[PDB]
Amino acid sequence: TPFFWMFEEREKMFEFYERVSGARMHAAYVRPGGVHQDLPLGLMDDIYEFSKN
Amino acid sequence: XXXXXXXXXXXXXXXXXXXXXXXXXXGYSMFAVGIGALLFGYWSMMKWNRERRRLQIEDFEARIALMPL
Repeated sequence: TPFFWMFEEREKMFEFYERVSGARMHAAYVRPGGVHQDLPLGLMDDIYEFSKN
Repeated sequence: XXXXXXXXXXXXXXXXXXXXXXXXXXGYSMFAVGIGALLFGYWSMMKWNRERRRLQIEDFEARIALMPL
């Protein structure tokens, strides 16, 4: 059970990675110049909604 | 005007709280049902066994009654 209890949550978690950078898992998002790309407008509404549940 | 990512507070999700709570059974209450089911169990079962005795003697009576067999 617990493997599939949290992997539905985990597949929803990779959507935050996909929306912030073009790759699913491993992304060159963190760089020596701080952060590569800005947070899009459809993330901060999603992070708060995800953390609440 | 430049638009960026906005902050949202409201309730702040409420982090770290015990959601686990005891339900239905307490301890002493379930034992009263447990032994109560046992007391009801044995009493109802032995009444059928006494009812079986009515059949038991009557079934073996057939062999005693039939001697031309």
